[PDB]
Amino acid sequence: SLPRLIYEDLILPNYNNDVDIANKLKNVKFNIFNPSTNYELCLFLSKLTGEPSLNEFFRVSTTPLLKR
Amino acid sequence: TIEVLGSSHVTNSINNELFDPLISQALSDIPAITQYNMHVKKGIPVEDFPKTGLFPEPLNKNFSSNI
Amino acid sequence: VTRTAAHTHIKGLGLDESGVAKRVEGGFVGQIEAREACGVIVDLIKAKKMSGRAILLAGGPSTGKTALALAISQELGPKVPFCPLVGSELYSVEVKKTETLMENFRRAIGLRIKETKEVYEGEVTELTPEDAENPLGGYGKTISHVIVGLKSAKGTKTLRLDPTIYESIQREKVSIGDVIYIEANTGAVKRVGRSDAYATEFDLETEEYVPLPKGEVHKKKEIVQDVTLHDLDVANARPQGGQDVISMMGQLLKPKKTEITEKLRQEVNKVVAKYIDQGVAELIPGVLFIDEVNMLDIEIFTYLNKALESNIAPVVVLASNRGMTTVRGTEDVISPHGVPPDLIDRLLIVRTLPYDKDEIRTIIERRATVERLQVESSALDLLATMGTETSLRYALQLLAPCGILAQTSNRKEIVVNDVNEAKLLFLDAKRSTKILETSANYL
Amino acid sequence: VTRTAAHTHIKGLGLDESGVAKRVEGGFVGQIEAREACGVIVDLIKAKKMSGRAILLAGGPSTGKTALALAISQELGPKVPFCPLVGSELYSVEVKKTETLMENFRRAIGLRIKETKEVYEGEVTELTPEDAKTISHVIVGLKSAKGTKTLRLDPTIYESIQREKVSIGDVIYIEANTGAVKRVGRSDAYATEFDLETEEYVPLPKGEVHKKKEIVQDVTLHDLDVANARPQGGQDVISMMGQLLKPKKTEITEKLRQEVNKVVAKYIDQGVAELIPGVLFIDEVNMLDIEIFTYLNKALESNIAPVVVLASNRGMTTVRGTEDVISPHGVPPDLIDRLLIVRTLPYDKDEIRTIIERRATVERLQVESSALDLLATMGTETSLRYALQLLAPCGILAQTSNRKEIVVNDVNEAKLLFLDAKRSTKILETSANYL
Amino acid sequence: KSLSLIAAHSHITGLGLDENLQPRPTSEGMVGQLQARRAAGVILKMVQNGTIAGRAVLVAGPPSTGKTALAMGVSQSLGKDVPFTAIAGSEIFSLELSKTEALTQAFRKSIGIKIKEETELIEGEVVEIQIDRSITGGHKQGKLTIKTTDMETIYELGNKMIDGLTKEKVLAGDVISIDKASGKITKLGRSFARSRFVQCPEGELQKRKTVVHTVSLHEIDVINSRTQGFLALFTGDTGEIRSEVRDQINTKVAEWKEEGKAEIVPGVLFIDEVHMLDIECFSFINRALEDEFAPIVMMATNRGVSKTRGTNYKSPHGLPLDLLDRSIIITTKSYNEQEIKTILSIRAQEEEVELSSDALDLLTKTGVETSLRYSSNLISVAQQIAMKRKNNTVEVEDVKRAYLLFLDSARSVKYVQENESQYIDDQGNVQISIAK
Amino acid sequence: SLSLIAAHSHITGLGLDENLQPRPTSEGMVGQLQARRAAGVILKMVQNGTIAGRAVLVAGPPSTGKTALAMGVSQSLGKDVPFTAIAGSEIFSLELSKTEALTQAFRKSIGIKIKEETELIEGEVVEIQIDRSITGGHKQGKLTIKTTDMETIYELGNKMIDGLTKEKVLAGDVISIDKASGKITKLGRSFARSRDYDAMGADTRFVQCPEGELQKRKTVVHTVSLHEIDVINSRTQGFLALFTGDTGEIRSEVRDQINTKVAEWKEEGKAEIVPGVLFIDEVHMLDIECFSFINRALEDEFAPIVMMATNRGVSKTRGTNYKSPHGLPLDLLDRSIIITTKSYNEQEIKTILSIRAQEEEVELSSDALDLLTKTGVETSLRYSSNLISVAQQIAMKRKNNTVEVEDVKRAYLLFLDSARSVKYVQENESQYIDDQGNVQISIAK
Ligand SMILES: Nc1ncnc2c1ncn2[C@@H]1O[C@H](COP(=O)(O)OP(=O)(O)O)[C@@H](O)[C@H]1O
Ligand SMILES: Nc1ncnc2c1ncn2[C@@H]1O[C@H](COP(=O)(O)OP(=O)(O)O)[C@@H](O)[C@H]1O
Ligand SMILES: Nc1ncnc2c1ncn2[C@@H]1O[C@H](COP(=O)(O)OP(=O)(O)O)[C@@H](O)[C@H]1O
Ligand SMILES: Nc1ncnc2c1ncn2[C@@H]1O[C@H](COP(=O)(O)OP(=O)(O)O)[C@@H](O)[C@H]1O
Repeated sequence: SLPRLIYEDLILPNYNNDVDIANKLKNVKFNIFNPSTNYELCLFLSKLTGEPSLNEFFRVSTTPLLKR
Repeated sequence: TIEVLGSSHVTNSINNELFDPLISQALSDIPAITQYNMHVKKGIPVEDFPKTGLFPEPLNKNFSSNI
Repeated sequence: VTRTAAHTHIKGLGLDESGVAKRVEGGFVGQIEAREACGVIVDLIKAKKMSGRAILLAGGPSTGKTALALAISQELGPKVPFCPLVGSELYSVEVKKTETLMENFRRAIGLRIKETKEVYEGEVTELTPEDAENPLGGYGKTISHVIVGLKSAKGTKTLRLDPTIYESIQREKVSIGDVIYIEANTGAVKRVGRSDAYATEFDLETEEYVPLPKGEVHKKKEIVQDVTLHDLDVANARPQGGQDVISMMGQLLKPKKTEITEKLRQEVNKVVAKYIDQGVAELIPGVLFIDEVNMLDIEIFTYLNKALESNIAPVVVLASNRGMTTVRGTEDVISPHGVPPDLIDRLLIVRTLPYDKDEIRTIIERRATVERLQVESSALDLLATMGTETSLRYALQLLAPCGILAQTSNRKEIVVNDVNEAKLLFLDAKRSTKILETSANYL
Repeated sequence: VTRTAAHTHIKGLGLDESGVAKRVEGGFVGQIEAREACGVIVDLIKAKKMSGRAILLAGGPSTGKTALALAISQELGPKVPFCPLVGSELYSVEVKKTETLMENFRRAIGLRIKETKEVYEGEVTELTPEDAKTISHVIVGLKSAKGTKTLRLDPTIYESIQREKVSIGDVIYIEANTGAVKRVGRSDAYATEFDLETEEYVPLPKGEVHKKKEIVQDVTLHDLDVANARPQGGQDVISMMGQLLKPKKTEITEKLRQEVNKVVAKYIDQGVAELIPGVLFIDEVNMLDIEIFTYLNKALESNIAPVVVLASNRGMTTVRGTEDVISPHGVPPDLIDRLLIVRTLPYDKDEIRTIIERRATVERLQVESSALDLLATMGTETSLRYALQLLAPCGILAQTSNRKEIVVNDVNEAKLLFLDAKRSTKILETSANYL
Repeated sequence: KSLSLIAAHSHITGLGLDENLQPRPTSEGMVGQLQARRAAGVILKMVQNGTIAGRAVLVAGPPSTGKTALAMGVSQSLGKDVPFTAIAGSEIFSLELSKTEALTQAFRKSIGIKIKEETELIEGEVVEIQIDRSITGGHKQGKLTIKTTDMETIYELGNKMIDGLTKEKVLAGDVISIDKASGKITKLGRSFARSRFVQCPEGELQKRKTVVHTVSLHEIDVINSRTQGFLALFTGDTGEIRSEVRDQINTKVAEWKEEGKAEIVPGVLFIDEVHMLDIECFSFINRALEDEFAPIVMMATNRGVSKTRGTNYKSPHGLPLDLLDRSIIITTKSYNEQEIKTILSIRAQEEEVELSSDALDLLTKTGVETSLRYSSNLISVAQQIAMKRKNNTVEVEDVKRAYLLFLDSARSVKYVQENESQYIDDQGNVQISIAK
Repeated sequence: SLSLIAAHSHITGLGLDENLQPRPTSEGMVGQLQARRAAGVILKMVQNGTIAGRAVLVAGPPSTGKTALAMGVSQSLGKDVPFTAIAGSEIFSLELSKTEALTQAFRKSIGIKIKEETELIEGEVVEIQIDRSITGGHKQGKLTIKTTDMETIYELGNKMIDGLTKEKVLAGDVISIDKASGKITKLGRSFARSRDYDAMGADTRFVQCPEGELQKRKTVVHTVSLHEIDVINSRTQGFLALFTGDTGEIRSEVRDQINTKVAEWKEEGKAEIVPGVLFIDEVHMLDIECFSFINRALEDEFAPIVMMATNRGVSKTRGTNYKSPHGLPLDLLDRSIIITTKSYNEQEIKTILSIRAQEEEVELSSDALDLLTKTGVETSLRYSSNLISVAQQIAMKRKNNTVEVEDVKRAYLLFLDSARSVKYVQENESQYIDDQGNVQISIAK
């Protein structure tokens, strides 16, 4: 049995917490495979691995293993 | 089982995690007549079928269940 | 005919109805006081009231320590759980030794449960699914329901299933003309085999042919199950047997031991106490037997002090053959039998005594007549003198080469010359040490 | 009410604007030179220019090293990161100890990012999508108690809506910048469509549909390091059950840290973020191995290291992991040469009495004067911590006999009931069998 | 509730104390040790007040002198909804966790958060179910008649309530409980109709139920770390939870306490046989005691001036002096013969053993001679010897028979030393042969 | 970049002439003429690139400039040449052998150079019209790309249709397509279409519309070490092991095949070898097994130049029970060349302190500099270097710009060196915890 306060203040987003803001900040805006900010690293890895698309690394790094 | 009294969001999230359709479809298979229905009678091609038949094969028929 | 291995001439303690022990009864010779003490311990276990009572069997080598524990296990019967163990087995590489000790503690408390099952069974007559309106909608399966027609003896039922049950059914590879067995407690489906109402000799996949099941399709039957507490703890720690994704992927990954928390054990205790309160279950405490207890170190002993004081612990039987040795994991602690004094304070020591010439001779007689061998009297006296001179086990283990050397000369009786030949061909520890001392290059 | 735990009478270093120390200020009594040196170190940290400065503060037990470190952390403020640590925590069974040391090094360098929060919430009154089989855009109408407002939406947010099983008449939650969609529940205007229902019913928002707010985010470099180095993969926002493989800690390469450094530098160059270096505090530093002591020399020479504070209470002691290296404070001379040492003196009688009085008056206890003199006389003969720990049993014994002032009878009773280390050792020596 | 056969400390129901914290000579199964019981009562009052955090109490004395019994009495007198964690010293030397991590988990398992919440429940007796199905199955209509002993009503169901009633098959005459918001239906049993068996509910059908929850800090730490599920609380493989997820929990708990949404319930962490910890564990405890979210730690040991583990010197009680500076010590003494007799009488009363007075005097005499625990263990053996002779009470001859059959430490040491050639010594030498 | 003022950040290369003659004070290095000349010889041997597997040991007393010399070599080495700097304690892993960790450190310091030609077409999508044949086997696409200055129309193949129908663009995203190879990327969304959708979305970002020419030509030179190729060719998706370090004991067959193909690519002319330097600071705490592996691993043509630094005397080598010079076994010292550093005099200490004061933007008087030089002669050098930085803050609290003598005296009083600390411990040893754990906490007896 889990109280509603924990689930509504720590996991779900609302107006008084920054779950979604910090989630976006960690996972998109400071991701090192972002092609809008780290195009050189993506080009280097594309030459290394031979991937046809430069968005492949950003999609791979933000996908669960079973789904991949 | 994890229960939270008075919240349908918990029930929806638990049901989505326990019975996720992508992994449940991956470990199962579509019936053949159903496949013929969505391919011929509905025009859906083969390559956008959901992925199926990924469960490992048991050693015998005897090893398939605990009964 | 059968196979004999170092034991199995022992069937029990061989006591009377009042607790006194006959001298030669139950395969035992001598050791009267130890047998009577073990009978008192057996009565204490059968009383089913105490928790965490521990005794210790102390004595020299080849004195009858493990035979008494095996006799205790034979006297208690198969319905009482008995868990044999060696002290070197607690050192695992997957989990800490404390968890292994607690697992073996919980493995020695049994439980008998009268549970009930809901069963749908019969021969499959039809299998038609109904599709969904939007198969590529992302949410929801391809199908919505599956109509299943089951036919049993004097009965016919039609069932409408969700895709969840049908997924397990098609994982069982169920066709039309098979006999199935749906268990409603867990959703498990067993495919029994092809029905015998059709032709038999036109198959290529070594199937079995089953008659139609009697009774109605829907049933309720009672099954008596015998489980332990450790089975419940393991089945709850690593969940399998459900139809969800988590329990399905749990059967495919490699199993591994884990440190079971105290909270899970408390919840399992609560559920088991609720089952007992309804008059369904019944608790059967048992015996945990740790042989060669000197191999343990100080940390397992210190945890054993805590674990004996819990309110669920079984009866523990230990054995050791050290005089006054240092405890492992320490440097200066010298204690009797290699057991620290705080653990010795919680024990009840049962002493075992060495044998004589007559007891050795009749033990050799019993071991010879168990192994289907015929020994002369002079050879028997020679073997008894050999046993008193060197060792009891050396005299016991020389019976089968003597029988082979007698058989290879087309003879049934064992004579003195066979024993002399077996003395020549095979050595013992003292003569080997004598050869080792007078030798050139580290023989 | 209020919880007091061995501290929290310490509020700061008690220094004026000229840097000198008052005798009794901020919960500190005495110790002028160590407080002034820690004030100079606080100014050096606030200057925000150096990297890899290491101070060791040393002295006997119960002299105030940990109090001084906590006073530094209180003087700096909650904006500056501060990572307390014990030297025994660097030994783990998942990674090497150098990895844990570098993780604790990077956990003490922070960032400050200005963000905004934009929220649409209310009751759905219209959900009309249009395609071209790919949906182009979705018009969603939202309603609250202060009015209504219509929106255009992205197809991905439409997929997120369709995941949550949102129909007409539910109350939803939409964040504009992120795109998160949360279904609060069905509105109470549809509460009487059936007598019994699975759906929960919630009232309308009394607020407006559109809400705007400015927030400040605080992250460290280790947070971005562990966000970019997930080995199984990026998990969902909501997952009550964990993954199928357990993810462990890994030896994070230097290339990932370099990429994170250049990304953070680019974002600093645009004025979005601000760099705030912090303090890493390692208490009981004598328990470190010689290998960690060597790796500290390399890690203190980097361009990004924080200010490191160490504490120890040992004399001429062998360094751990060696055999014959006698070194002061248990620290090898290689690391000692890179340090600055601050000494900590013991206390007098009157300083002990004033400390006991302050610890009495934080815990809301009234102590008589003769009881205070007897407690101070007891504290000079056994330890300061013994007299400080005996205040709560004295208060309990005063509360038992219906009194509010601690009298010497209660002090004598508490002295009888609870023993110090010396009397326990005297009992231990003159006894037969294991006490 | 709480199944148990007979424990070694089962006869203790708590500390025997009056309202002025004075110990009775015999109360609640505790005999003697007046100063130690008074000190433990003071410690229990300190825990009950809740304003004092991170105080360490050491219980030291000779073996088999009421040390674990005192902590058992404290844990009984604490009551429910206050966390009590009891671990041994050798339980923290794990393979998948570091020692400081296991100590942190044990420290944070003993601080609780008390949350009260409200919910709406419908619990009654099902009268009749009406479900009609169309041929196409496009819609499901239905009606549910449910009652208590005071009311009677009929409901009209939606689609998903009909689906949730078909699943978990409910017939007429059942007693069920329905949660409206979550849609969970629990079958409480069958009402009193002979045609498990539970009485019919009374009062209103719709009721407000206030549930008080108590969640430890460790559970919130496990849940808030997104890399692990809540199943790690049962499987046990949390695996070195990161440090930065604990400060968020601390700040959130402080915010909830400030807003009045929650309350902090501190508990007691008990470490038995504390001398088996390493020096690194002691150095971690020295700093973990000074935290605001720290419980009251009780440690027990029986050694005296022994070698600290991980070092090469000797220290009193096996603990270093900087840890002993942070502790207040409760000392226990050896037992008199009258207290031994009273304890043995209480233990015989627990095991429903009828003893003669002469048997009790013999047990007291042999308990003074050898040990309290040996005389405690002999009672249940002598009872079975008494049932072998088919009489109820336990006489002197049964105690003498049990004393003859089962040895003690000193007699076993004598028998070993008289015949040490037959045993395996420290050099691995033995003489198995009888002759020569 | 992202950096504060480090311990030796004033050093930018070795101050040598064209004849490898060190100037007395240039490029942040003072004194040590013979060691700087020797390091210049080593630098020339690295830049030649025809000599592989050389071990150089830098030995001296502490605070002499060994890692300062290595920093100068690293700075004067230039860009795009690999310089791996590790400490001796880093090879004791839990999920890697010491041999494997040393192999991964060795192969990180030698790389290959790869150049490629890029013809990027970066712009904003206006309109994509998807047309299919009656049979459906042929797919044509009308692509209307547009930059700020101009706009043209291309015809796309069926593979472009497949690659664009995955991660679909919505007529106003910014994409760039390589003409020669066919790399497809979606940069984000234009800022001109940032106001029409009223909410962002989970996986979108706003980029500026590109200007200038639509088609651009650029060559890119890449430098790839051998360890990257080993990690990549060992698994299905290996770049996660490049960034998380979970390589886990790569086999030898892949290393042999990678060596063979690198040699044949150097033969074909596609790639050329760029060797580098491996620096092992504080080498004295390596096991004897690590020393044996280092002995055997220097005899390969794919080996860098290894530089080691030690400040030990005749100490005990770890893993054994005897003593050796520098803590290294004699067979490794046979396979080595030793550069010796010597302790400084007053003038060099004064110049180093003035350089460090200029680095930290601290103004010193003549008397303060003389007092700091005297203190650095008596005590060590790093004590005076730290005294500079704390005396700056002490003088700043006094509302003064320049550091005077009184600030240096106050910083000397407030902070102790090792000698006064040793004296103060030795005269009051009863209050500190001894080797046996004996201490006297009570102040009266
Ligand atoms: N009283 C007895 N009667 C018959 N056989 C015995 C008796 N005592 C011992 N033995 C035999 O002697 C051997 C003794 O070995 P065991 O009792 O298992 O351990 P230990 O060697 O420590 O005594 C066993 O093989 C057992 O069969
Ligand atoms: N100047 C002071 N004023 C008030 N309290 C002090 C002072 N110095 C030390 N204390 C108290 O003495 C105790 C011991 O100090 P602490 O630094 O925690 O231990 P140690 O000195 O052994 O590291 C602390 O609880 C602290 O509150
Ligand atoms: N004051 C007491 N009252 C009741 N039982 C006691 C008392 N003191 C000791 N005992 C009993 O003595 C036995 C040993 O005491 P215990 O405290 O468990 O061991 P130790 O003192 O070594 O920790 C226990 O079974 C306990 O029930
Ligand atoms: N020749 C030099 N020129 C300038 N600074 C030097 C020189 N030698 C040493 N230093 C300075 O001395 C300090 C410590 O010297 P370091 O290089 O660490 O020697 P070691 O590694 O032998 O201890 C560094 O901050 C460095 O800046």
